[PDB]
Amino acid sequence: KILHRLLQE
Amino acid sequence: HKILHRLLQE
Amino acid sequence: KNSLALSLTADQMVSALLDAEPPILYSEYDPTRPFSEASMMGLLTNLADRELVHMINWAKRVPGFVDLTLHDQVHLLECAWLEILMIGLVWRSMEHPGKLLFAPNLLLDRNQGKCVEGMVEIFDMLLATSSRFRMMNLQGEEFVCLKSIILLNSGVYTFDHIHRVLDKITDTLIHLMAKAGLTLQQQHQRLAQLLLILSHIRHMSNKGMEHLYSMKCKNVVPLSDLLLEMLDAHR
Amino acid sequence: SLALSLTADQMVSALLDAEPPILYSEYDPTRPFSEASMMGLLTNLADRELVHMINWAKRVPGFVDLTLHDQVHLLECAWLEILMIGLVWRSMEHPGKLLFAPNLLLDRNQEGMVEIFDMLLATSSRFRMMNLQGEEFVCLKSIILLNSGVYTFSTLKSLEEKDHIHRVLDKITDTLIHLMAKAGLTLQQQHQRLAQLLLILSHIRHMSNKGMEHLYSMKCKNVVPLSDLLLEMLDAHRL
Ligand SMILES: CC1=CC[C@@]2(C)CC[C@@](O)(C(C)C)[C@@H]2[C@@H](OC(=O)c2ccc(O)cc2)C1
Ligand SMILES: CC1=CC[C@@]2(C)CC[C@@](O)(C(C)C)[C@@H]2[C@@H](OC(=O)c2ccc(O)cc2)C1
Repeated sequence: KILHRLLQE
Repeated sequence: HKILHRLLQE
Repeated sequence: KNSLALSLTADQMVSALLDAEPPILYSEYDPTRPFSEASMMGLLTNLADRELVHMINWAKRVPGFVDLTLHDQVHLLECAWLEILMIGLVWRSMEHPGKLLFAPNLLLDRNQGKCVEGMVEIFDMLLATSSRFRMMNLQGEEFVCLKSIILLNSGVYTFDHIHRVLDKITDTLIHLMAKAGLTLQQQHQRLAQLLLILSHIRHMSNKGMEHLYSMKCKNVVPLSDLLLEMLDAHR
Repeated sequence: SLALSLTADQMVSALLDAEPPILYSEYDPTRPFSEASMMGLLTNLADRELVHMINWAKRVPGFVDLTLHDQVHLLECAWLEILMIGLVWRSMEHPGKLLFAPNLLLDRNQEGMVEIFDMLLATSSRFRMMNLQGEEFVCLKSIILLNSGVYTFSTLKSLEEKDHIHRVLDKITDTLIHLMAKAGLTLQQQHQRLAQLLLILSHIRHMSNKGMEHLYSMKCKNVVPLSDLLLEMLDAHRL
């Protein structure tokens, strides 16, 4: 997910 | 019109 | 103009609510375990319909409610009805971990729920709320306060009296917690905890409403005209 | 956990410092808009606000103490509630209007939007009626982030995670009380306002669910541009 990646930085 | 309106009166 | 509700003491408020409590109803007495949508939803909608009639007469006995115009009473009940049905269900189910007690003769687990398309999701949410209530050791006196709060709050923005009565019930909740021996800090912590659950209950109602809507449009399980109108009110 | 160690004032300071910025829309008064292109301004703006929200969430005490899977879940469930309460907060000083952006202030006059529009206005009126304070607002917003998805999460280990969220939530409650006490409110007044504030979250959850359905309808009509991030957040709610 995009949200998943953004949270990972 | 609405049943609820009637039941609130009963 | 002045409402009697605001002049009531905490103990008077508590007794009024306890005394207004509707009864626990039974479902049909067929010993078969419902698994199909038709049979199960038939029982549930029939039960819900009967609970609604009692709910309507219960609401009229909630201090401050009958002081509102009929139109305002209609609005609040139309907005809160499913939340109230659900919190009642959750309350009855508290002492039955993993199960939902729709009626004393209708205790169901999620295995029967997952046999109906889009049911188990709401089912699990209801179980989680029940379990949460159990771990918090929710008291009946607290339960009745939360239910009246839902009645007065849910549709209150889609409109001074209601907010004062709501304040009165907050006083009552704290009263009950102090009476139970809780420290000041535990009191507001517990007050917050209970109120936050009301957010989840609203969530379950909205989801349940969408589910009821599809049920209507699928036109398999017949719905009473009362249940249809309570649904229709949510557009 | 650095979160549980914070004092009330430290909690408020951390939340205030973590506030995302107010973004601009692409609205142009000299350019004509259809209902769909106007809505396009809002979905574009919401998408950009989301990127800031995700990074704001990282600065909310306790959030990063959670597994990545749990953070994802919490944001997926609370995102629209958070966008909305943010919108209402911006509009507080503008009776009858919604400040989507400094260059986009709309009243109810200017497509199936009116219903939700009115609910947002009612909430704004409520904030104004309560004289909601900035310190209280940031608390409310962090409470939504942690609370909205906590009851829709496996093992007893997965239960330990939820326990952490409850402790942080309790801490924010303590902060709210702290703020009210400092404001000179009596104990009775502190308890009443606390209830008033938290009941708000019920209406905000309601608007979020109604908005999610309008958003799903918009997708299916396939006329209003929706970003990939937005479409993924939407799908997370399995409508
Ligand atoms: C897990 C459920 C899923 C489907 C829904 C949401 C559809 C509508 C529902 O609320 C009920 C009115 C049939 C039902 C739920 O029923 C109740 O919550 C319910 C049913 C009967 C009652 O007397 C009280 C509550 C059960
Ligand atoms: C009253 C409105 C109705 C239509 C909805 C519910 C559809 C989805 C919506 O929440 C938004 C994501 C565009 C939108 C609402 O927009 C917002 O809530 C919004 C828009 C941009 C933001 O940056 C924040 C919120 C506007």
